[PDB]
Amino acid sequence: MYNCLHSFCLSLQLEVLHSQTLMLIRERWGDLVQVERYHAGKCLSLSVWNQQVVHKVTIKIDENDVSKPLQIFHDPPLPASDSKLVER
Amino acid sequence: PQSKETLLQSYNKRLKDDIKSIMDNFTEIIKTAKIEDETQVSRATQGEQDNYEMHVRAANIVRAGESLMKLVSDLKQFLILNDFPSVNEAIDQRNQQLRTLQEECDRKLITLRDEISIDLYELEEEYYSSSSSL
Amino acid sequence: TINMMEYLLQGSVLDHSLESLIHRLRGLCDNMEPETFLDHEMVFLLKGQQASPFVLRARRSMDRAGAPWHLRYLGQPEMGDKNRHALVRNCVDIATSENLTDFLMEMGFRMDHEFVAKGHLFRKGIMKIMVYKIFRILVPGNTDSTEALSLSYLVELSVVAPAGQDMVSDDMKNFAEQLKPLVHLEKIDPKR
Amino acid sequence: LANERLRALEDIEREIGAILQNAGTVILELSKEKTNERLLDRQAAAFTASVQHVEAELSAQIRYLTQVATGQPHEGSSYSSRKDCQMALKRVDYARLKLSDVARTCEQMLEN
Amino acid sequence: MFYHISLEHEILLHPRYFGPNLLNTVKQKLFTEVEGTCTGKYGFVIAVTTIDNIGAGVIQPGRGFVLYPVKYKAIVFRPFKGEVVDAVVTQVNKVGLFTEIGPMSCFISRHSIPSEMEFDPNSNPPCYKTMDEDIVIQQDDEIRLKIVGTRVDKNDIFAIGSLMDDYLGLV
Amino acid sequence: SLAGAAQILLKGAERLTKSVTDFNSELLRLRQHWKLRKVGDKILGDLSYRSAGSLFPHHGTFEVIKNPLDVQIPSDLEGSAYIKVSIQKQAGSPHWQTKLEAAQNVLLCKEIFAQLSREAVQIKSQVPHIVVKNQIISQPFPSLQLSISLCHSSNDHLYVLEHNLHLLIREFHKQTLSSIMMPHPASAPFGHKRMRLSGPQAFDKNEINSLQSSEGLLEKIIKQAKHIFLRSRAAATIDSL
Amino acid sequence: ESGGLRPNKQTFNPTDTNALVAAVAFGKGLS
Repeated sequence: MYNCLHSFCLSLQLEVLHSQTLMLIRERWGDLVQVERYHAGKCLSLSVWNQQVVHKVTIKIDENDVSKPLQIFHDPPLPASDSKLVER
Repeated sequence: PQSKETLLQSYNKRLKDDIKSIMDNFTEIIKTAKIEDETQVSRATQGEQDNYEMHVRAANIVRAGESLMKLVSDLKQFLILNDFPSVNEAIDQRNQQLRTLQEECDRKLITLRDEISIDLYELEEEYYSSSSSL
Repeated sequence: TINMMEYLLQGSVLDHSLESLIHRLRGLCDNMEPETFLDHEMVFLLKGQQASPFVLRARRSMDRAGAPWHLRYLGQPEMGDKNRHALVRNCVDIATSENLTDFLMEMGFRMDHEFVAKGHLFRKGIMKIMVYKIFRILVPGNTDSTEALSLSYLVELSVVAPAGQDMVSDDMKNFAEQLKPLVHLEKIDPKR
Repeated sequence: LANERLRALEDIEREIGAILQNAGTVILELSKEKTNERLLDRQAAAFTASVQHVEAELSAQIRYLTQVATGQPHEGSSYSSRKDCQMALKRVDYARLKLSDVARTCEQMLEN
Repeated sequence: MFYHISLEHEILLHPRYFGPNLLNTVKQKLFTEVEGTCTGKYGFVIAVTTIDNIGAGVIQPGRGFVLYPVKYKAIVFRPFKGEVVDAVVTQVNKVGLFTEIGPMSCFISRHSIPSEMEFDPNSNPPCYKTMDEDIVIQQDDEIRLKIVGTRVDKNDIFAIGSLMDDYLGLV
Repeated sequence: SLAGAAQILLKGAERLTKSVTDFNSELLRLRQHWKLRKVGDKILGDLSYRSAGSLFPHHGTFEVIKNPLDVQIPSDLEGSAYIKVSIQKQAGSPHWQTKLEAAQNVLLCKEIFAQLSREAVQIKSQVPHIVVKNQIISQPFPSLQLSISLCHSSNDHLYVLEHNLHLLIREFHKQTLSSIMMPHPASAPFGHKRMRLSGPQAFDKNEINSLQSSEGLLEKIIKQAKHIFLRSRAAATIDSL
Repeated sequence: ESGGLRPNKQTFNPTDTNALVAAVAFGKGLS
């Protein structure tokens, strides 16, 4: 029951974040942020600081996580260790 | 124009069907009530049947009158929602009220500004010339 | 430059009902106070070796001070499809300085007929509806005295489209349909 | 527009009248002693006339509608003037507030 | 007559429409062309109540398009020869009478009009009236006309109105 | 049987007379102030400035229901909203009238903040801004921090810049719906008046570019804020002196 | 006895239309 509920709510959160990203692309940002790859229930890649005027931000769900907490992954750069900023 | 022709046709059909129906339902009540000779069916059936029939036709007439009232109200709403010339005249009239209000407010504010500015000038000529000298 | 085609639908309103049409147009059109323009137009024709004389229409706004004369060329009708239900003509619109009359006469264009048009202008999107009463002008040169060509007023719906894509006529037909009970705006061929 | 108001009033009145007439006529129909003979005929005539009148009025008012039942919802609004006036009133209120505050400070000065 | 029948129609779907929502795209597209077009064999088509089934898509070699045979249920209206149908008069003219039956429009020639009937040019609204005024036909009136025959062109059907048959015209 | 019939008839008629002798009057009054239209049986109205030339893709259609009548506001236009502009030195009316005025005000504040946030993100400007969710932060002078925030209640502040924001977006609407676009010569096509005058009364590059200028609500607001700060600074300096 | 007509006040005259357009295009009644 916990595994099914967790998978469902995490996929719903992925969908909500994807809708928020497309809404931001539509109105305010306007090509200043892009969607590289979006896999429903697997990962969603957002690219900022484009080459015109690249980096990606992947938000994924892994079946069930017990040994390691499931957080977000900044895949391309792997940002440096900034104690205050990387935590936020 | 097509869509205006269709709206007119629908309202007119509502009204025509309506006068015809109220008159015909009254006619059916009178084709009836007329205590005619009975046979075979028997009053025990004829009587109750006739009573029920009269009740139902009365209800029908009342419903047709209610529909007439509804259509009248609809026409009234249409003549206030989008008559067109009256609506244009009303928009022009509200523009008038708003404009006069704005004018009055503007004049008031300008006069206020002038008087306050004169007071400010007096105070600027004072405070600056004060001996004091901490 | 791309060419500018003018889509035109022309219809007439008798004077008695002018008030009803004015109120109606104000409601459907964008909420702008009516223009109430007055203008004088003289058409110049060039009698060259080719039989057809080039016709250039020169317009001066008497009512609006400090506004330039407008010179326009109107092409032959390009109407083809019955579905379009519009008159299509090539049009070039050029604002000109006051010394327009002299330049045209020296060039060789000859003044032919002059009319004075007075009426109201209203607009919805690109569409412009002009309602005006044409007045004949008598005496060789002047605008002081005019006689009415007709009791009725011509109503013309005109769009100066860029000539890119189409369906411009469809929008015009829909708008014309609303005024159709009040006045039948239709494409009337200039011939007879 | 009072014309439309009067029309509606007349309509309602006539309708109510006709249904009262019908009620009375059917009540006299069940009546064992219908004393209102000529009176009853007069009532029938009146009811018929009323219905005819209602019908005519309705048709004429429908045309009055369809003369300008343009279907078009009408664009022209007073939103511009209204918004402008609202802005002006708010500005005057702000000015009044500032004036009152300055007056209060001056009062304070006097209070010593 | 209003007849609810199943039609066999084909859809040419551009590949750009492939991907998500391809099946309802065909359903959505089907309504675009079927509605607004008529055919003599089936008459005017009003609406598609439902889609019975969706067929397999066949590509056309070289073209790249797809062929979807779709079975759908729709109501159609077709005039039949020698039948009487209620009609509405649109415009009244001396030459003939123009009447509209929904999508279908019918023209009545002056010859088909009864001999005793005559055009009323003097009256501001064009109309036909008799000497005794027993029966009057005017624009936007209910009349019944007998269809002499069904004739079609450019996906449009318009027949002739015959008033010779008994119990026809306004009442 | 006729007794029953008569009874029913009388009851109904008298019921109609009891419903006859102010929904109608209410609806009439609601029309003069707020534009209305007829669709189906759910009569709607306009609650947007689209008549006054606003290019905001939002349907301002408020419903009218019999409950002597009630106005149904579109969802997300409810509550009260007011834009707040602040400088930090770091870094009577009818029932439905109040509801419809508040929802229209919320719509205009959303229009303003959409304009401001888009101009902050996309238009390249000196000393760029940060738009987080509902808050724009700019640094016009290096010791100065200006903050524009859309406070949506959903049930230090300078009023002058908020009021000027409303008037700026109001002039930006009225530029489209202007009478300057009307051509008094009937033959003349359309467009601005001085752009017509540019032809015969020959204009240079500078007048042509001054008639058709590109800037933005954000740019103008920042300029105004900077001027205010400078004035305040000079005043304080002279006072100390 | 539902009478017959009620409003036949024609808004536009087609002859007028023809005349006006004719003048505007060629120039009848202007030279």
